[PDB]
Amino acid sequence: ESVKEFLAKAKEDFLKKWESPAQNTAHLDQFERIKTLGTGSFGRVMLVKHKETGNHYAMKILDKQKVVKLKQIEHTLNEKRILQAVNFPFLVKLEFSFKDNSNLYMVMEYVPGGEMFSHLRRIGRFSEPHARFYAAQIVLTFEYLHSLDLIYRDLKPENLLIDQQGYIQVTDFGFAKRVKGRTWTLCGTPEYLAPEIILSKGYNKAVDWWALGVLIYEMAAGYPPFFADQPIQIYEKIVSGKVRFPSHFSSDLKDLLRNLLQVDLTKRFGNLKNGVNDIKNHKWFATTDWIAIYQRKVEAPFIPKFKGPGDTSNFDDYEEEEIRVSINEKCGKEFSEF
Amino acid sequence: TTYADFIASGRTGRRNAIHD
Ligand SMILES: CCc1c(C(=O)NNC(=O)[C@@H](O)c2cc(F)cc(F)c2)ccc(O)c1C
Repeated sequence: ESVKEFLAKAKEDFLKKWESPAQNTAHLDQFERIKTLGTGSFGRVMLVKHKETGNHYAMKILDKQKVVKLKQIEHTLNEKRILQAVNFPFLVKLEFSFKDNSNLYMVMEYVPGGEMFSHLRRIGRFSEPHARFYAAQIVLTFEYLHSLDLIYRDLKPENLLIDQQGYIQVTDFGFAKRVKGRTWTLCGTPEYLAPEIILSKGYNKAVDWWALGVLIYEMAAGYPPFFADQPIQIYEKIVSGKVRFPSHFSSDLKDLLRNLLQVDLTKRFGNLKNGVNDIKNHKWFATTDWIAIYQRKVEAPFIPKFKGPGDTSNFDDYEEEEIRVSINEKCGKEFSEF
Repeated sequence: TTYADFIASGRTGRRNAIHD
């Protein structure tokens, strides 16, 4: 198989970078601040313009002290170490990274089309062919990531950006981890957690395949398979072993989803002897040309409205706050390898 | 309808991750 060999060469390049990560590849003054694109508890994402090239980028700025307070040191180090080492068509690229007295900076490619989340909510739901086009890209991305011993752990429409060709660009490697055995961290988004995560069990890459079932259901239905007003209520629905499907779902889609949203780990698609091939060879994907999807040769169902290289209409507005850089170095030892 | 019940819920906006 040429997929097996593509993956062999992809692991060769990844391991060299994983072992000798790039550090300090730019500095703040090389960038001009334009607008806040997003905010989080320990950081924010800014639209910025690179002075030397005129290129626009999405600069993620993390407050080191807030990362330390939230016990996300190791997760942040994983995120940067992984991002600088990976290379795949459906992943947002890390262009530069650096740190100063106060913050960590990850300069990513800017995807002006916004999150799938906004388009999905506005439209209501995607047709089966539209959902299939997006899902196929996640299938190939997880096959790529998992082959590098990486678990992604944060699949959701909020983390899937739509590029100018209408293809997905996966963002947020905050929970990504290189692990060969099982792992135990309680992390992810309530609607998307596999039962083994909720039940505090050791888990592996099968949680990403469960999250794919949640994503495909949400794209095709317009709502998640398990939802409620509070997370505990969502968890009780996830572990119950029951899923209801809208009447408009095709028999092939329901069959695929029963195999992905499988509470039993020995029966979950992507986790069996055939691995990812049980998904790729499923009836719902019969129409999918996996190589054409990878090559970006398939016509996209939706092309976002292009109104300039640095336009921001596909993103909400946020209060424009100061980027403070202290005169004293904060948390130096904790982020030494960043 | 299930759609109506979702739209009237408090979880139709961008969903935050759990850390703990
Ligand atoms: C604005 C969306 C976006 C992201 C993005 O925001 N990716 N998401 C993340 O990193 C989240 O982990 C995150 C968000 C945050 F606002 C603070 C945090 F600290 C973390 C990345 C690259 C992009 O071209 C675009 C258009």
